[PDB]
Amino acid sequence: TANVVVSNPRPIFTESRSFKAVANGKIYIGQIDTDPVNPANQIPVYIENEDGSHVQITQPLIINAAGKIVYNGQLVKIVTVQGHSMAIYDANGSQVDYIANVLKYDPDQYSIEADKKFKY
Amino acid sequence: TANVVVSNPRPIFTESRSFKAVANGKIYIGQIDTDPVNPANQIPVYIENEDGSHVQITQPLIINAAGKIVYNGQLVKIVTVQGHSMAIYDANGSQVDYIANVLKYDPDQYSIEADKKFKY
Amino acid sequence: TANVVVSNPRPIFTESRSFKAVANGKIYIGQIDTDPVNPANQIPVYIENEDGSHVQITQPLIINAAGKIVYNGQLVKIVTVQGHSMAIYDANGSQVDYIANVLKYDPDQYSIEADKKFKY
Amino acid sequence: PIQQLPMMKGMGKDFKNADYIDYLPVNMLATPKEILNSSGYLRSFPGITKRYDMNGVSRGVEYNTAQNAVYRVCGGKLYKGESEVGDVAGSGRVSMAHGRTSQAVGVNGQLVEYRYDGTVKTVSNWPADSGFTQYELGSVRDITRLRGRYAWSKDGTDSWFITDLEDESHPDRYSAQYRAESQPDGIIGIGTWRDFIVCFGSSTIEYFSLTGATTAGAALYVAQPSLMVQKGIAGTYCKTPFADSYAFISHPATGAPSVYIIGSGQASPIATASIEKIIRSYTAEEMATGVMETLRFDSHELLIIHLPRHVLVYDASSSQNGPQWCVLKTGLYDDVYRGVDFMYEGNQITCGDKSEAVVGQLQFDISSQYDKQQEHLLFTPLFKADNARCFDLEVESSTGVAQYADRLFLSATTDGINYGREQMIEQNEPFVYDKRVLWKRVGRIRRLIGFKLRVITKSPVTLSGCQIRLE
Amino acid sequence: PIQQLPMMKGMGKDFKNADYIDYLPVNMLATPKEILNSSGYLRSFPGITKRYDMNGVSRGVEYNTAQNAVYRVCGGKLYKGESEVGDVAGSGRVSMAHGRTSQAVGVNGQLVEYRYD
Amino acid sequence: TTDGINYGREQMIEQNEPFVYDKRVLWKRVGRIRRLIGFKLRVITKSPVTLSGCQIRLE
Amino acid sequence: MQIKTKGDLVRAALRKLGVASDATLTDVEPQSMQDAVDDLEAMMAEWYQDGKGIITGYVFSDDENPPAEGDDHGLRSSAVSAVFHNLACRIAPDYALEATAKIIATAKYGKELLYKQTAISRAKRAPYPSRMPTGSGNSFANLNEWHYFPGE
Amino acid sequence: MQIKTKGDLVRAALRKLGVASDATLTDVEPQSMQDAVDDLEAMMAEWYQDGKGIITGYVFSDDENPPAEGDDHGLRSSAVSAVFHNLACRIAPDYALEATAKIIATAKYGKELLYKQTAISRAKRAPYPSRMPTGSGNSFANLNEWHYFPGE
Amino acid sequence: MQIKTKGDLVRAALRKLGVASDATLTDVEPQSMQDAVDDLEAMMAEWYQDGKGIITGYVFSDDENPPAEGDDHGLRSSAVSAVFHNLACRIAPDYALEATAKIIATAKYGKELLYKQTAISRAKRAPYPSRMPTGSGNSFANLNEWHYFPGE
Repeated sequence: TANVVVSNPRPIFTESRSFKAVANGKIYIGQIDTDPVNPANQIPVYIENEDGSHVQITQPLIINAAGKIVYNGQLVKIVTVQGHSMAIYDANGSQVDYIANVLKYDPDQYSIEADKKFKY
Repeated sequence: TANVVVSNPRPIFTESRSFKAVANGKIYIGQIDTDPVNPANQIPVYIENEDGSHVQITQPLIINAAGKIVYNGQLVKIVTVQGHSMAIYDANGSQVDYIANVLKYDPDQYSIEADKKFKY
Repeated sequence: TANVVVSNPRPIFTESRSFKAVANGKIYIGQIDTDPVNPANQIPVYIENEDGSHVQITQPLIINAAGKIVYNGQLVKIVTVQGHSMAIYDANGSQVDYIANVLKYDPDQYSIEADKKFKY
Repeated sequence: PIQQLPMMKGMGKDFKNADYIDYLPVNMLATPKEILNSSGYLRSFPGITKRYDMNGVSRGVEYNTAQNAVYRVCGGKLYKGESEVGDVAGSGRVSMAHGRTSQAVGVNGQLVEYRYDGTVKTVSNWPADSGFTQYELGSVRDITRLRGRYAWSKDGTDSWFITDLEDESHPDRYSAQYRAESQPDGIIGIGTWRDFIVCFGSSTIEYFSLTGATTAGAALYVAQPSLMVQKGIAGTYCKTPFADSYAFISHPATGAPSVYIIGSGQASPIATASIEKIIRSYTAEEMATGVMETLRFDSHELLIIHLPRHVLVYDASSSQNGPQWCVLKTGLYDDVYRGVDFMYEGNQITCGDKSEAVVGQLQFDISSQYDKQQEHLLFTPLFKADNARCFDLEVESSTGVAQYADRLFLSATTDGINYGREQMIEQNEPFVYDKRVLWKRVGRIRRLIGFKLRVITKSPVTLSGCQIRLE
Repeated sequence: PIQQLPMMKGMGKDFKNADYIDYLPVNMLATPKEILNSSGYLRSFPGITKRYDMNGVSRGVEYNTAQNAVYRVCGGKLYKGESEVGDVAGSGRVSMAHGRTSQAVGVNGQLVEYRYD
Repeated sequence: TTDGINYGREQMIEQNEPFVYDKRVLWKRVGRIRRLIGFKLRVITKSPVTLSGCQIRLE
Repeated sequence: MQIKTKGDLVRAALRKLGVASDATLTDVEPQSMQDAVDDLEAMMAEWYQDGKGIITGYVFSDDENPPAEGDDHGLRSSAVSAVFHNLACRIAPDYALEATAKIIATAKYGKELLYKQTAISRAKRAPYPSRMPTGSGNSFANLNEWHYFPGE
Repeated sequence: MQIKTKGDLVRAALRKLGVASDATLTDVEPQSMQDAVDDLEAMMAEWYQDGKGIITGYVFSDDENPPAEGDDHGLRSSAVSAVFHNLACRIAPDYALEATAKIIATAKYGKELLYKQTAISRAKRAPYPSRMPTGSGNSFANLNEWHYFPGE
Repeated sequence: MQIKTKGDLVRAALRKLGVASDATLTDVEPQSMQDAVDDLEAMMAEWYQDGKGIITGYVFSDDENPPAEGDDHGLRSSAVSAVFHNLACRIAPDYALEATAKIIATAKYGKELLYKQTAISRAKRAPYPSRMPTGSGNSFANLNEWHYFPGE
């Protein structure tokens, strides 16, 4: 029986009106239905490395020229602790987007989740 | 323990034969393993506003120049029930895609049966 | 009155550093934490049809101009019984992307372990 | 050409039944004053900052003029100002009254009087040893004080009893019981208007005045039927003294409920159709549990109504174009306002709470509720401007006092239900007093348009003079 | 030139006596309210959905403020809310009243009081 | 109607639509008014009808 | 150039009109954008009269590939301004609009500047008539017996 | 092209007039569609004066084929803009409207550009008259006894 | 010069237009900055017709650089006023404005002065024709001579 399906995990970020990637833009994410640019509204963000070490980073997430988030020039996977409100700014500074409620769940590392939620 | 992945909201629908958005495209959302073009096989589709209220909209959702769903030229956040079928049609009636069950595309197919059969 | 944001489940593979599809690209799927380009390290892949019928396909997966996987000139979904490692190469043979572990665990062996410890 | 858009009161469509409803400002009060090309502005409701910690959530408040202090019932304890001076049973809202000798609380069907000398008494029948009458005292529903007498209402039996002049812990010696009797039932509430005991049933309000009778057994109150109001109240706390008479929420016994004010023998509705729909959204329960109250500051004469899922504030001083209602809420997701039981003492307005055992003091410099930022909304009525191509959305916002350069989410709707993208514009900044809050390029109106203009701040929001350039 | 036509009340002629009459709206209620260039709209009268099953065509209704309920005289029975409480003779519209101890119905030239006990 | 008694040809225009909140109920070409004119505007439906702002371009 | 697709051209035209841009709170529904792209295709086809009109390098979209928007227009860097100014002028009547005087002047200037180089190329002189003698001072032609110009 | 039928032409014309377009949130009444198609047929038959007028490749709908709407117009890609601009001008009076200045200018420009290539083709020069000699320079003709031009 | 970037040019244009200046109390919106930078690039490419237009020294960006604003324009000191005045004139209609008469006049004068030196340079006289003698008064000076000018 099929168990996993091949898919591209790397998210992509494009402009709201045109099919162009947001180049060198910035992402802020904070409390839901708020202004994520405010450090009083921001929430922590963790890079989930190849093993899942969850190293914490600073807030403004930089978007590559390819529409993907990077840290130190390498593609990274970013996770957060709960649903949030997100604001994407362009390279110039124009507000590309603002979403008041975002929530998609991490699909990997199920072993730990099942280990915790099941009874031995 | 960050279990929420920071990803792209407002999904992007792209041409199947070329790397271009489905401008003025149609999305039909219906019951599982049935064609959603027929109005008899469709299911309610809501839009979540800032205040959290879900307002039901007409079934064929419009895809704008960026490949993202729009309501009146404005980017919206669309929601529906967990299991549904998608049929994405082009402007001239061409069939861009047909996904019979959207749940059968999550990378972790094992977790479904695991969480369904193992006791908590 | 809804719980899941409407999204596009079909994967699309864009390039790592610039915004364009991996036209005429290659996907290789192999054993976890190894280089899948080696046929010794290679594992099998199945085209999961719309009704769920599985057929075996040869490993090097061709990615068309739209960034999508096709076998008989049609969009397909690829599944594997175990966890895997995914390497994506462009049309010039450069390594666009590499993931050593795509769900951070192997559902095949973890299925046997779970059946042997977790209560029924 | 320039067009001025009113913001005090917007319009919209309700998608439950596709009706035309009103959009009321959230956490905003309309202050009518000619500033500049405006004739009125809108200001955030004063914020709540912690003053005291108490035993529980508030259950009743009064201003004991005999002890010139605010008496409050938080949790199971009783407070004269700050210090605890008694204990109260039960957990629901309690009635309060006071006199020269004691402070009386109606709780658990009892009239419990905490005397200022430290003795806790309870209203009960005279001992059978007396040559005095025995009355059939039931459960106490509401109490009031008048002319050195506590008047309390029996539970659901039309009857009300007044205490004895020189022994306040017992009913009157010879004539303590009275009835409405121009009615089949109802003693839902009791109050005192000027010198009249006012008995609010369901579908009637009765007035009684002192007879002056001196002989034994003669009645000490006579109904004045010339002032009867043919409308009732929904619950026991669905009435408060507003202007010179009471304001109440009518009972289902006389049609669909709405907010009325006693005139002179008649009631004049105060609620608009939208407030009427909001009230109609509740059953007879969750409507009998509503709590009305009043507040007054800076000429603002507010009547506040708390329901399980709403807080509606009616500003009587700024109702020159019709009733002016606003919605008060806590948080970003229409959670019910937490402040309750406002009373002005000294030079500060102090308020209780609904969810924590705290008492706050209504600071005017801030707008945050217990250091929590609040969401402020201001909707503009829909209008038909086919092919208008609007530009230069300007608002004159009073800036300067802030902790951060807080922004404002501006958005527009085309059908009155769903709103478009939200653009953040700096509406304020610390220690700058000239800002020009403005968005240059608004879109093109196809058929209709409306604006949202939401603000989330820890600082006051003062907005006026909303204008657009419609070309 | 754009001209607004009032809709709250039409006009016409009666083809029997050729007299001018007002055409009244059917199943529509006019709500005065400034929406947009209108100063009033018109809404359909709310619809009727089945709630209960009485015994016959309704012969009276009243709101008892003592029992805090609605008493319907439908068919030959008498209902407090939904449940039958008594029996009523006759087949026409009846008078209703209520007091401290009884709900009284005037029917067939008789004043018949149904007490709550 | 041109006399207020007998009404003329009836035209069917969509006045509502499920989950469509922008409709523009509008008839483009009315005729020429000879002496008088009145309109009927009849709806048979199972859903609420809200109508306001009847306007017309008279030239 | 940031304007690289037919839809980018249309978006620039609409922004010049003031109907819709990235800053506006209301946007045109994608059927309007598709109509504008059809207008642009019709205008460009009318300009380029099957090879005998204005040469721009514009690539006409093919019906097989479905979305015209998203196709690169192929124009040079110097024709984009002219093309989208003319497009704003042409699709102004849809929105009950009239392009402003500056937009009309820029449209005229851009169209003329577009045809300038092709006009310079097409300004050519016809060969000598068939009845024109070659001349006895040409030596080579006299010796080759080519005394008259061929012509045509 | 995306304008391939008489219905496409009519919808484009009505959108230009602002009668039936999504930017106006209206849609085409079928009666208006029929009337506009009839106007287009009459106008096209008037332009193409049975071969002696403007040639565009327009395919007139024969009587038998019941719905004239839905058929391909047959025009080339360079005539569509002119055709629907002039159709908008023609059918504006039905609504007591008046096509705006830009629409009228584009109609004129399109009609002129439509006739340009036919005018170039029809600018032919008449043959020599029957009384013109061929001259003695035409040695082949004067040797084959062709002394005068035929004419006609 | 205190104006050494495309952003500085755009800011000067907006300040002239009265849209975003400290003379008023408005601030520059990033959407306005981006749109005006795109307009400046398009206008400069239109002017500089791939070398056969107005030569100014303007440096055209590339897709590799993400923010177009922030780069030096490269213009000489005497071109900045003309550039930003014409930019203000071009981007005025986006806000339903019309640049005032002073701005229009200054833009005309600046463009003229921009092309003055190029005009003086290009006003060149073509060499002698191919069929022109060089004179008998030349050969004695240059014993080799040629009798006729080469041409071209």
